[PDB]
Amino acid sequence: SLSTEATAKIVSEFGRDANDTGSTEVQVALLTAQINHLQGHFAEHKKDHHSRRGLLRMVSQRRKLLDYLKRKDVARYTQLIERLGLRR
Amino acid sequence: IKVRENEPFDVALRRFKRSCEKAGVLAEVRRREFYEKPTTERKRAKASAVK
Amino acid sequence: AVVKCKPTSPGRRHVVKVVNPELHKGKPFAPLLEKNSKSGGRNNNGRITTRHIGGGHKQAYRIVDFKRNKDGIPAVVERLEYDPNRSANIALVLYKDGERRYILAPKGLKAGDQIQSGVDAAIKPGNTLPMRNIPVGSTVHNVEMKPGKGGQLARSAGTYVQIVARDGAYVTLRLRSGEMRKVEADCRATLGEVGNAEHMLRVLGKAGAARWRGVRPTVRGTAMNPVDHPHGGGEGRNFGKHPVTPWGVQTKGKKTRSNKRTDKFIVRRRS
Amino acid sequence: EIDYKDIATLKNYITESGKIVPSRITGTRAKYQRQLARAIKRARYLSLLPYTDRH
Amino acid sequence: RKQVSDGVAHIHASFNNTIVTITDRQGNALGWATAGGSGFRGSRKSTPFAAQVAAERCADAVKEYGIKNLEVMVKGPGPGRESTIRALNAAGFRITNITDVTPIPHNGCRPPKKRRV
Amino acid sequence: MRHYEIVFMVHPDQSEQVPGMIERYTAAITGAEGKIHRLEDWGRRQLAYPINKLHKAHYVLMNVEAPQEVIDELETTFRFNDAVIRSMVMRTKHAVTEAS
RNA sequence: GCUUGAGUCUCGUAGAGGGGGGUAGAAUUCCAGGUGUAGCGGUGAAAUGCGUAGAGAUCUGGAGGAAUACCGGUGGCGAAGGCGGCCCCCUGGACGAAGACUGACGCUCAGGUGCGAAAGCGUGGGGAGCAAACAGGAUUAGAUACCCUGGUAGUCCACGCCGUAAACGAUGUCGACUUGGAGGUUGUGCCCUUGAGGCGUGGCUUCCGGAGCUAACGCGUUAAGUCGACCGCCUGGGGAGUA
RNA sequence: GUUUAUUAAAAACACAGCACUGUGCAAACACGAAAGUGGACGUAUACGGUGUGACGCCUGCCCGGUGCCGGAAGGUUAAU
Repeated sequence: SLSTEATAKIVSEFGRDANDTGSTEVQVALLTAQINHLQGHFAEHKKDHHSRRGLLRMVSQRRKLLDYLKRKDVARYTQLIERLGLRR
Repeated sequence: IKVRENEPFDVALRRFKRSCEKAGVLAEVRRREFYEKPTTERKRAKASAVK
Repeated sequence: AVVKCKPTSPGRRHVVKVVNPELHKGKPFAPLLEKNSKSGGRNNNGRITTRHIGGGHKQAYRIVDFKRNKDGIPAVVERLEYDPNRSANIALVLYKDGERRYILAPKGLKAGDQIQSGVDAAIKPGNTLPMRNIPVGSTVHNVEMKPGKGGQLARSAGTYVQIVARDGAYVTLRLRSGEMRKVEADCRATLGEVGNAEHMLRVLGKAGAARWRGVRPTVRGTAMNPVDHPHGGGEGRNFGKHPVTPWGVQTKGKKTRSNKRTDKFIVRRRS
Repeated sequence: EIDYKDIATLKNYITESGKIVPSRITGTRAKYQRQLARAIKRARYLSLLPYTDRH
Repeated sequence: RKQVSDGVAHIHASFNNTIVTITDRQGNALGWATAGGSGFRGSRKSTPFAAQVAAERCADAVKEYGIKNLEVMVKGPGPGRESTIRALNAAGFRITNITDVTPIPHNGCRPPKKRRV
Repeated sequence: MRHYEIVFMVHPDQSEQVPGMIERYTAAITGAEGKIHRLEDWGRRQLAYPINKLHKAHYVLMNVEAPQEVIDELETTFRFNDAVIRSMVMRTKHAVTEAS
């Protein structure tokens, strides 16, 4: 998947601290990082239909977590999707 | 594949080819590409190898 | 990029264009242009010698460097241009000493691309070099037939020649015809294949398009009277004859090569 | 097994005509039969071992 | 004539016919004999007997060379081949090597369909 | 910067140009601040099968840690160079230093 | 709120998972050349076919395409279709060990969307082998077949379409519980490791069987047993999966 | 679109498109006692000839006759 240094950087940016690596913002940001990186991979190749299935699992799982965090705390939702530049 | 021998020799006695090539390997490559009959021939060969 | 035109107005229904966004939209390089007057198919006696020629658009000739003599001096491709006299496109190139020349554009060649003629040139597409230095089994265009003369084989678009042998002072070449020909191995040739292959995919669409490339109509022989063509006459459609040229020589089969001087150099005729 | 440059070891695990021997014969747990075969093939590319005995 | 004194007996046993070609170590043929060219056309040209008389007849017709040593190279399967080399050391040859050189593809070309007989 | 094991045969008739090449190749590794762990010159070794016929050839084992770009241009250097026949560059299998 | 469901992070493991690029060795065909000579090929037998214009056999050199022997295994990976030389690059998932974190974020899913063997279709390449169609030879009462000799589309590549199969464990998905035995494969922990051991603990998988179920056959902790959630489908044969 | 200027404007000619065939460049081919010129300052994705005539679905069998292409063994065969 993603680099150890990259995952550590995103956990450090979005968590309450390091070791808070399962929070909803953190998981969303890690999924987001990998989705964008693989936008770069699937612009090329384009017939890697197996890897894409892994990608659509990432998209769907991000969506589930955004729905959770939307119906738990909406302020965290707006700050989160504001910071990640998603939602369009 | 080769054999040789020094002057104590009488008979061919080359059963190196009942080991590898003759019996099976060339008679196998005389006939059709399937993918299908080998999966079942190997299925019933490994299903016959039982006590 | 080939493009089917949308069928507004018949005439456009069947046209396929070959558009090229990398060609230079603008005037060509002037001191490599000259006047090219149109003939009409007519010799110094005034007579029509080749039929079906005449009209079409005014064209200016572009001195294309077929010889490729500037050896060892590199040249960057300045741009690509439309040449009306050919099927292929021409690249305008700029040598390091400030001399521009037009060359036939090979297949991969874009603007800002190093080409280099001469013996010690690198083998990469665009470099003209003698065929005793090119490897066997390489696609090669703009081939010379006599050393020093200029390229005459594989010049038309999408066309290459494969070098198949180097037996001695000669290289056996598979011409685009299918013919195997021996050429002297000191003859220069340019690497790669010449580059507008999609030229053959255009379809012209109407009659006036042929007219504007200078191709007058072709009256077929059987539509004439017997005084005109050997096919001629007959009370509705009537052929009944073995098919011939308008001068009586058999079309549909009959071989018309007689050289005997260049038969030494032909290893195998085409098929 | 893990290594392909040791062609003494690899040459034990190959027949007289260049063919890989089955693990049904030589023991060799399947993980090491897979490493083995893949190492034999890397060695045959380098011409350390032969593909056959009729080159 | 030319007095080669060592050769190779390429025997090409197939299912329908065995064809024995005695050559030199350079690979230039010195004389051949087929099972089908020794009488017994048809169901009888693929037998060990036909192969051995083919090999007897190929041992003749290389007397002009004085061959004493030869390698044996065997192709194909067949009712021949085994009997064939026997006939060679029944003809005074010192049989040195017996290699089997049957062409085996490393999964190459697709073999033909056949035979719903 | 990951690990690689490079071997390559050299034409026997250019064996005297072997250590020079080695230096240049090693120099290219040090162009990218990558380090070279082992390096072996295995001598003119007999080939198990002929290639352009050409029997006995000269082998060089390398085992370099480097970024992948200089390894890639090292591969193209092995492509164009007529001296070298059969290169093989492989996996990480993190840095080794021993003999065989 | 909480952690026993679900998920994240750390470290490894195995793998024909996918996509792109390169390369290697055997073999088939073709081309050029050397030797050599009367057959070769084929079949139940033959003939068509190839062959004294020199075939077949054999050796040398070259070209090209496709597939990747041995390993290879009721072995592995994948949701399914499927994926088999070797190497690099990009990439998906699974599983295991200890610990940390989120805290029910879960399950199923009509419409919808995606992927989907083979044959087929479109455009452009390629084309060695094999081979629908086709042609010839036989067989036969006939032979639009089986067999033989040739052989085009196709099979191969790029991009798009199609959208199906005995697409099958003829067994929807997810979860829980319920006697056993022998294996395979991949992790991990402990003990003199006193070796190719002994004791456990997971993941996937094969064969046989107990209760139970089943019309029977069989299934049998990977259920067709005992339950729960949601979906899909069935309602006599034909007509007809047709108009 | 073109055509019988001055009884025929048409289904005829042309056409884009298709196919066959020739042509390796001093190209085939044409005008020319020849030189030369057109083909073309082009080069087989090009050029000439012939037929058919957008597009769609297609284009079946016959090589005995006439032609063309290929073969060289034998028969016949000019000048010398």
